Amino acid sequence: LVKNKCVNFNFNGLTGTGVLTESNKKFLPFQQFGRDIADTTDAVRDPQ
Amino acid sequence: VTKFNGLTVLPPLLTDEMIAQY
Repeated sequence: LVKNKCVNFNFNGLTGTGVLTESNKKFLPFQQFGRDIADTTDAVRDPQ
Repeated sequence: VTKFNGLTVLPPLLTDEMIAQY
């Protein structure tokens, strides 16, 4: 995994495009990947 | 008074400080 650079990313099947940065927001223990009000992905947890 | 899928927003030519100055 490479962050801070515009890369093609895919985690378990999300298969999106974007640059990944370390995020302040905290997930729930079970919740895997977040989303925004516009149904666009905004935060993902690395499975590893 | 109170992400990108191709669409974008452009900043106004007169920013809020310049509009306040006007």
